[PDB]
Amino acid sequence: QNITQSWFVQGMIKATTDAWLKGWDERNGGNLTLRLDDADIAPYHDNFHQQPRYIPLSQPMPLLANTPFIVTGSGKFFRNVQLDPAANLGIVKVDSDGAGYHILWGLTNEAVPTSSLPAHFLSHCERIKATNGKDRVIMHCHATNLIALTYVLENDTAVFTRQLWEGSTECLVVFPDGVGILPWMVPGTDAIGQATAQEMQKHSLVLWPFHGVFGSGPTLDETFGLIDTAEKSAQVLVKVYSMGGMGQTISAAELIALGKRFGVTPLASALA
Amino acid sequence: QNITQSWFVQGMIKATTDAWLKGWDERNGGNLTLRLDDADIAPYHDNFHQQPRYIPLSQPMPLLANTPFIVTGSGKFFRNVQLDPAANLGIVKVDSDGAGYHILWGLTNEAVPTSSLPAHFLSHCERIKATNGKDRVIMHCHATNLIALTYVLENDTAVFTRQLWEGSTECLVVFPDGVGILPWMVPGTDAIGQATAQEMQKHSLVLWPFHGVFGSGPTLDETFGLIDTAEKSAQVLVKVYSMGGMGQTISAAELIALGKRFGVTPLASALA
Amino acid sequence: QNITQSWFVQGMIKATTDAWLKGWDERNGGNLTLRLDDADIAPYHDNFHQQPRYIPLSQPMPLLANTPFIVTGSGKFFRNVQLDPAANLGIVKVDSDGAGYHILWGLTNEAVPTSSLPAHFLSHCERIKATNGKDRVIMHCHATNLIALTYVLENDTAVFTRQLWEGSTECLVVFPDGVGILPWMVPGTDAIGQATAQEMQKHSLVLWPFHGVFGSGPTLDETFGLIDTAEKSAQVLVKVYSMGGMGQTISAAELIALGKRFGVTPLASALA
Amino acid sequence: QNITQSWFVQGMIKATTDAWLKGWDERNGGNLTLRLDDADIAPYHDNFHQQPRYIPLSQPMPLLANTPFIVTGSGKFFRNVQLDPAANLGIVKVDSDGAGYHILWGLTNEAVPTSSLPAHFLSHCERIKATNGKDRVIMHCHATNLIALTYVLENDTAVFTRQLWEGSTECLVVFPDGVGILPWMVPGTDAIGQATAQEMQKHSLVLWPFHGVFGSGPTLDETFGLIDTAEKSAQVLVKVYSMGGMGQTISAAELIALGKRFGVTPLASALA
Ligand SMILES: [Zn+2]
Ligand SMILES: [Zn+2]
Ligand SMILES: [Zn+2]
Ligand SMILES: [Zn+2]
Ligand SMILES: [Zn+2]
Ligand SMILES: [Zn+2]
Ligand SMILES: [Zn+2]
Ligand SMILES: [Zn+2]
Repeated sequence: QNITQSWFVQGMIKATTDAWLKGWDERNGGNLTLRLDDADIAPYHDNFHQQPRYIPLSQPMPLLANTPFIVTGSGKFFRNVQLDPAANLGIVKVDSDGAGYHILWGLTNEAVPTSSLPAHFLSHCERIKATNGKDRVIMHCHATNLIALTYVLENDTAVFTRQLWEGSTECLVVFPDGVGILPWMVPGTDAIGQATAQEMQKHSLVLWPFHGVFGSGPTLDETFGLIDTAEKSAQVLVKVYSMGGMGQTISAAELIALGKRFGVTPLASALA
Repeated sequence: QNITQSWFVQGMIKATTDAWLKGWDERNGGNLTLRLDDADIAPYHDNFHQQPRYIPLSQPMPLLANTPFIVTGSGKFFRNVQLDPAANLGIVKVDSDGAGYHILWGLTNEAVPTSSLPAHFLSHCERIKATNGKDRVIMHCHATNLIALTYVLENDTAVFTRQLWEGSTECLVVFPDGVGILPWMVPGTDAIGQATAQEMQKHSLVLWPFHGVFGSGPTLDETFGLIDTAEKSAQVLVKVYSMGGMGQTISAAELIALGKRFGVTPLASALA
Repeated sequence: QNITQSWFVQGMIKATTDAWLKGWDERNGGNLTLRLDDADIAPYHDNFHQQPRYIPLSQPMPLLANTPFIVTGSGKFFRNVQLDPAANLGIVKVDSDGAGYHILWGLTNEAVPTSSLPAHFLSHCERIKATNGKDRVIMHCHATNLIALTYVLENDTAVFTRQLWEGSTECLVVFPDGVGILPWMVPGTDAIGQATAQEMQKHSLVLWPFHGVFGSGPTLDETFGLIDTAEKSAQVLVKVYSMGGMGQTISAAELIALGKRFGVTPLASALA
Repeated sequence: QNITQSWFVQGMIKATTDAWLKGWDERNGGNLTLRLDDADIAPYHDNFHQQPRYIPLSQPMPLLANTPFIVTGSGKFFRNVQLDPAANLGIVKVDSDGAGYHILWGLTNEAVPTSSLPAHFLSHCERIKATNGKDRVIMHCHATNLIALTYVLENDTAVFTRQLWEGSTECLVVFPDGVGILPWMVPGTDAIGQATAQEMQKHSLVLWPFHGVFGSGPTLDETFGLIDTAEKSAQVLVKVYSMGGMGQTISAAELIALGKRFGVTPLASALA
């Protein structure tokens, strides 16, 4: 089969298309990268008909040496990935010393990876370390209700985590480490990539106020489902707040009992 | 034809897919079980290529002895059922004494039924008794507006039923027995399964505050439609409450007249 | 071709499916009937493989003598029409004296037309008279925002029409005769069918508080678009009201100028 | 291949269908025109089986002499474009002196272009001048949240632009020239077409209070994405306002830093 029918190209199409249908990825909003093994891509080598283009990295990462990824392109729309995966996605392989990468497949007509790729790489590095190599996905999208909440809730990790845990029972179990929140920062900068990667050490979800969310996970579905869980809770919260707020909710005691039953250690600071 | 094209596998795909598109089943949220007859499955026996795996039940149910079911898997996403029904669904058959069940088809790669299966079984038992064997479906989903309402309405069966009946004219006719509401409880426990099954004696719909809904019915479509009716009313209610509340509504007298016309006996406690 | 591929069966599938996707037709909510000519159906006669079943009408309508219709079935779900049009739709032909009708095609497994068919017929009669035979469609659905508005706006034709005209500029041009509003009434009764048909003399749209909408038009698309226009305005209004109400809006003067430009005569009572 | 499979007919189908699914184009609401080159259409000439019909223009535009466009039809529904592109779209070519145009393909059964075509032409002219011929698309739709905001925000370009920039971080970067707002005007008039074209000199987005939006861009996707970006911000804003308003937001300083980083010159009047 053609690489377009591969599990990982189909996976990238599914995730980007689902996020598009959720209303989280207007225009080129959002970006998605997936760490692969050589063994995933090697069978499809005869599908690679052009010369690998080289792009240097300003900050090398030796931890990622020789590692292939499939990634969304700069200025590309999640809506279009299903229509032309080769135009909108690329497979890249970081070189031997992590000083740059080669584009191996896709990103046709001189397209390049998302301008956020260096920031994705830094977060991949921190998640590899934090999860002993199990995490493989970084997903950014403009999740609508989470965005709306950033204007009305204290932009504070403990406050925000507690509300999201209250907003759907599964949340504490899905993200016991809570949701990290940064100050508003200029997107595309080194600073925002650094700050995100730091919080990725402590959380699988990071919020960018007035902008969107960053998630990490071992697979596309687990990462998408993580974001979707947080966004569903946020959707419930927006309804409840719009109705004048909570008359009742999940208590700290109930949340602790929940953690205990499911063998997770919830972020203590959100349990007042 | 392959069992994937059977009415019941297609039915499970339709229900889980529709619920996914409704936004009720983020991640692995939700679960669905359907009681079958041997005669439904027997024609497809040559599609069963592996050895039935046995799983014991902590609480036996002799009422279900020898009974086959098709069920959603643990940790499986409703979104994916249409893509790979064999990975995400299983057909199980409870053994001769109801002390356990065999997995006959599906749940590939060592998957197991939803961890809520024992609780589904207990509710199936109570609905069989309550409806003289006509009910065959238990459906749990994270119906968004119903969830939101649990934070703002008294979590009380009579209050909640009356509002839902007011929220769409058909509601009293579709669920004259009203909607049972439990206290918040730790999901997955024996306690929540027991309490749900008790309320299933009196209602075809049970709410879990800050979590979701459980419904029972004779067919997938009737059960889905039951939940969808309640959820549509809840959606209307959320809009009305967000606009500052009801200026006018369906009265108790109008609700009683409605019951009389359609030959149903509405839950008296919701008719003040 | 099979009658399933006919313009009118495809049209019924499109309309019911679109309304389902809009969230207007949970369960069996909604019903749709389309007046045909003999010439539409005659080519497909060899597709009619069973004996026409006769159903008498309590109130005859001689105006409809010998007239064929395609109709949605009782207890049938709009969601399922696309999956099995023959199970969920029927073609009926009223007999020579309008005292009853024969089912000619569809409504398989002893299904019957919507229990609202007599009420549809009465409204068809009044619309034929009001439009000199141009109207051919009666559509009922549970349009969500229109429903929500019935709890918060005076249930009064002039008030409701003015708000809907304000809620989207096209509204006055699409429904210059405004939207008739009934008191809440027990659905399925002779009384509600009579009252609806009376208002159908003056308006192409009729609201049933706490229930839904009835629309009439010359084609499926014009009738659907009429309802969709009103429902879109209602959706805008719900947002605006939820934000605390109008700071500015379309004035009576602007509405009159609009009417004049498009050569329509707007309901004077809504123009204060 | 048939012209229906051409990039531009497929593009028109995608854009109108996506806008339909967004809920922005009830009934015949909305219209879309795309400026082509002769070279785009010339290969498909054997698909043009009828005689070009001539329609004069009241206001000639010599700037558009000999220029082909593909356009949506008058009274046509965006929903139907995918079902029958030839019925719902047309290819037109303005004549040698810009005094009228010929219909070359489509608009079957005596259909004509959107009655807004002259106004589209005037805006095309101004955008050609403003962008040195790079803009090729004018898109009008009834974007729901933007509409709702026009009732609650000062209908003032600087106020509205600032809120939309605050409502999603990308907005300042996507539309640094802000969003022009007209007074309410009677649609279809010369006056509204003139006023829109004037604002098109200064902005790529123009709002019509209580009605919808007009956008311009070099391609269908960039123009659609421009509107979708503004509409997504508006959706966030509606949620935030419905929750009681902003507790925090993007500051003028942060917005200026954003502009600087991305090399754009933001509308100074929105930066208090
Ligand atoms: Zn972003
Ligand atoms: Zn942190
Ligand atoms: Zn659950
Ligand atoms: Zn009870
Ligand atoms: Zn109804
Ligand atoms: Zn009237
Ligand atoms: Zn318009
Ligand atoms: Zn301006």
